[PDB]
Amino acid sequence: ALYEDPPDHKTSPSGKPATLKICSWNVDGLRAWIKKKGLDWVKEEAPDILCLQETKCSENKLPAELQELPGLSHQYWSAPSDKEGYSGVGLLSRQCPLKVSYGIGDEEHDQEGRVIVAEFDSFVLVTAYVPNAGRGLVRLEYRQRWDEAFRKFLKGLASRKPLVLCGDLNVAHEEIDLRNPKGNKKNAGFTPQERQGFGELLQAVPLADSFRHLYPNTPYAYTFWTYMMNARSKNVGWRLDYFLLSHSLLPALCDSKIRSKALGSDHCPITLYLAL
DNA sequence: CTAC
DNA sequence: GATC
DNA sequence: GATCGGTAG
Ligand SMILES: [Mn+2]
Repeated sequence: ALYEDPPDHKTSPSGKPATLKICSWNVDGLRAWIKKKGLDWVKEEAPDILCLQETKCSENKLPAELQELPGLSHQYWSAPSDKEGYSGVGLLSRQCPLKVSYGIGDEEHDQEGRVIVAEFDSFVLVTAYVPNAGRGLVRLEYRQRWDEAFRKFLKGLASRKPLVLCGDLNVAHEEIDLRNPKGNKKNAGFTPQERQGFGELLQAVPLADSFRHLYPNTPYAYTFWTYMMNARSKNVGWRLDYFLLSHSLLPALCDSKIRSKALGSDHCPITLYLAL
């Protein structure tokens, strides 16, 4: 009895039906993901907005099937300035966004196509793919420089309008957010410095982890599973994909979902419901 | 190979 | 990174 | 931890 995602709750705390649906998903290779029929699932889940991480489509050529999407006509991308088939994000929307900007306004963090900010009417949606510290924590010191700058950026956005941050935030916040908590203290993605940075972002903006708010004690819930050692089969995974919301968006919160059965990548999709 |  |  | 160990560009 490890983990099975509860039925979608399509109503806010006050009783109103969810008016918006945002789906985020790290695909570990866009093309490879489509080949694995990743669209068939998205077209099925038919989100109002689609956010993707690790697109790795730095050939200026995005798949054809993408233009064969009526519900996500308005599409925005952001790839690295100098790195082939690496990182890369994307944001597809049903309705048209008031304004869409890239990066975090910091020249040393805007070089790897990791951030896409989409400003709407009632809020601002930021999808992101956080810089991984790597093996042997080679880039740990840099990640720390990223985190601060990042939360500082978002704090200035929320100050003006409600924020919804979705995406691979690359970090299991508290122990309940991964299988082996004790066996990874020193592994990339669960360092004290990273964990602390996540707590920072949350209390500074401020923001609220959607799922960990609705499901306070639910364990064994994850969004990542290494392809090695058949990890997904044993549910030996991490929860690195979040939907952080401004506090004022909490009464608008209908449900935060984990699409565990959905295939096509080492990560699974997460979906949010908002009654706006 | 490399970063994941 | 999960294992032993 | 010493080892063994999946990946899309
Ligand atoms: Mn990945």
